[PDB]
Amino acid sequence: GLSDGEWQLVLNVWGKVEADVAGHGQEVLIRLFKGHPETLEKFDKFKHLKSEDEMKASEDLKKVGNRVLTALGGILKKKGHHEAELTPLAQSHATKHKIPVKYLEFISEAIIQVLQSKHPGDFGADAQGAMSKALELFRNDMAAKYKELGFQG
Ligand code: HEM
Repeated sequence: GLSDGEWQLVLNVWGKVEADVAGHGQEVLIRLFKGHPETLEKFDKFKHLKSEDEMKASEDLKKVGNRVLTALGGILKKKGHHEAELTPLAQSHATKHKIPVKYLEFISEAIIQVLQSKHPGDFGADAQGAMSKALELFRNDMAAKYKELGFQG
């Protein structure tokens, strides 16, 4: 759905994230929890945290942040051929976590906001476009495996 040029702009900015996956991960989560507080409710381990300072101090949030961006970089580096990587993820998010597709949308946004903020020189207009389409592709594939797992997304 993305051209090669677009994969290139995606892998270029991912190279900046690769240096600090956990600190990036922790920042995406705080942005999501602040923007859409309803999403904090899905994480048992730290749904009690009320503020940013508490959030920044949680070792658990960081670790989870880490897991989440690690898995995502892995998908992105496949350039669209990520069936094997997405299967396990659709399976736990549709059964265990029960993450609605609107929630994958909010985190997408959150992702784009952090990149914009940290790496504007590696995230111009075209890159922003490419990243949005790559995340859309990911949500569309997630949604297709959720249907099959009988999870109304
Ligand atoms: C970019 C999209 C996401 C990716 C790539 C991702 C990836 C992961 C991975 C790899 C794990 C660990 C193993 C597993 O449980 O599958 C995980 C855990 C989890 N994810 Fe997702 N995730 C994403 C989005 C979300 C969103 C938006 C939510 C809720 C709003 C969510 C809720 C959870 C929860 C509740 C867990 C269990 C965490 C715990 O151990 O306490 N995820 N995620």
